[PDB]
Amino acid sequence: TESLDLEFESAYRGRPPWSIGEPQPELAALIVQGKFRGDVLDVGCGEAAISLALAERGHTTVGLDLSPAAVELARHEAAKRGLANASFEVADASSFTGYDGRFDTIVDSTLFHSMPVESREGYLQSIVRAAAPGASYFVLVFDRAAIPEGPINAVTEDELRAAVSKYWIIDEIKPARLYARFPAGFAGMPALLDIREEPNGLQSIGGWLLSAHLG
Ligand SMILES: Nc1ncnc2c1ncn2[C@@H]1O[C@H](CSCC[C@H](N)C(=O)O)[C@@H](O)[C@H]1O
Ligand SMILES: O=c1[nH]cc(O)c2ccccc12
Ligand code: NA
Ligand code: NA
Ligand code: NA
Repeated sequence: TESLDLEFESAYRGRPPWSIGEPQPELAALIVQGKFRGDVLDVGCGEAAISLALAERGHTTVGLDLSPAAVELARHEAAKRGLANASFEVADASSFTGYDGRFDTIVDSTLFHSMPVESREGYLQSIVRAAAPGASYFVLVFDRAAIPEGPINAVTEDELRAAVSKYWIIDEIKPARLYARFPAGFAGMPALLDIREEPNGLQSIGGWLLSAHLG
């Protein structure tokens, strides 16, 4: 068995490197292409920068996270922005109900590798249950070539395709960057991970961007 529940709750209570204060750039590029339609589910939402950006762009949004501290943070930023159309709830992405056929777009911003491999089927069944016909699904996930076997369940391209294609029609899988703001000396000196330094004091690690739709 494995569980990261306590770690995520502690990180949110205190800032997490992944809470970059904006949607992940790879996902913001899909938003500007018009790929996010209707009601949006931000699954494993964390502080929910992408929900909040979509709720500013006319969408009704729902963010789900297993961490109560993440949900508090997302609600607190929605309050600062006066955003009545963004809502958040504590829920397990691998086993949630209450949204049958609701969402036209479901976005997984780095939740995928944050649950055990054995929870993926339940998670994929749960988001399909919450999806309206023809819904789009976008996943940003770490690459197993960058993140090893351990607490994080990063994926190879073939592994990701095999898991998701059982439930969705895949349109594209391509290499992507996952951005973060890491502390100085993160993962050692020399570093044990390949962390790319980016402009604006950000960093990135290799991943995959998957685009799919309900068949
Ligand atoms: N089973 C599960 N159900 C729901 N959320 C989960 C979960 N397992 C992990 N999470 C959440 O998945 C998130 C991964 S970190 C990414 C958070 C956010 N999407 C962003 O891009 O900033 C965490 O907030 C963690 O609490
Ligand atoms: O899941 C993660 N754990 C710890 C990190 O610092 C991190 C940084 C970026 C993205 C994801 C993660
Ligand atoms: Na939009
Ligand atoms: Na988890
Ligand atoms: Na690219």
